Amino acid sequence: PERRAALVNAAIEVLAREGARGLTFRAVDVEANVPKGTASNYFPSRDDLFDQVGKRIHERLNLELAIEYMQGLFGRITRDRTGYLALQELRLEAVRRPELRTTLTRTISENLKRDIGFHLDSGLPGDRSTVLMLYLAMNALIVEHLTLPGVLEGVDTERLVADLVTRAVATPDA
Amino acid sequence: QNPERRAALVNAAIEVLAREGARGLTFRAVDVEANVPKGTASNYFPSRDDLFDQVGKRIHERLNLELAIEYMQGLFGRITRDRTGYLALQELRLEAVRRPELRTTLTRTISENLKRDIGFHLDSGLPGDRSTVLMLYLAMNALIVEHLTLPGVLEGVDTERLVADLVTRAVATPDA
Repeated sequence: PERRAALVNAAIEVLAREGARGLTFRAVDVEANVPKGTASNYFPSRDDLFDQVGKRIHERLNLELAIEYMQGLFGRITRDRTGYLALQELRLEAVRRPELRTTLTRTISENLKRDIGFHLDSGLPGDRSTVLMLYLAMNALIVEHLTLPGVLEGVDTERLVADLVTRAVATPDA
Repeated sequence: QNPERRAALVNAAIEVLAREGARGLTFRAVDVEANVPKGTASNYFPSRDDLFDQVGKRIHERLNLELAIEYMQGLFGRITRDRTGYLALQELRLEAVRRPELRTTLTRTISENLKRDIGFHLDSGLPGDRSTVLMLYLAMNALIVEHLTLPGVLEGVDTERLVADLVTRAVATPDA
């Protein structure tokens, strides 16, 4: 129950450090808080291991307030480095493993549906494109920083995030 | 026979990366995939470190408002054809965390290409600032990745309208 969650974390650490191919029951145990030979007893298959994290991953990851929030969320990035990176590894593996693709699709879809619903209900200006656009730009911003920080080195990321939110909430006719 | 056959090998590696991953990329796996499957890769690349770098420097070669919009939508169609280039790129990004030499090389390539697009936009007479191009760059990158990896996420999304909405909002320049 909780021992499983401890193992799911150990898997998330292994994905972020080593990769999808690196993720194995041997490596999960070594990384795990019970390194005896536990993993194979908690997960029927390596295929089901990826699935568990696939279902679990998002637990580890007035216009002024929306802005401040997004900027602060991009700040918490360096700590949650590991969660966003394992997520990236899961995305790539999802192309190769259909069961993971199904599971990761639902999780991300439902989470995105909730953010759209939250925003529409919040009274903030903006439509569905607002949330999709913010969802997409923020995702890529986080990935760029984590993988190639040098790319955004000359970038004022605080102003960028302010500009992005401020433009996204606008609803012109396209 | 030297620079050209090397380009074939880089392609073989871009295919291997997209299909298998960064750990899956080895000289052995390249030859098997290569246009010359004998045992050519090791003689063209001093190290596995140096192979990643070659693709790292090469990768982007494989990957009026009405027009800008139209182009973006079209470019998001050319996505499925060059599925393999964008996926190898993703594999390169993640590998870049683990290999600083690749990180330096991929950083330069992406930075310079991004600098050119900012320069092009500013020169083009399109409305918009640096944020315009940065936010289009970012939204477009993530849109492409989502489609290639979890197509089901965007299934109920009108991606043509979304791209039109993205370009139209991005070019606006309000005070934030």
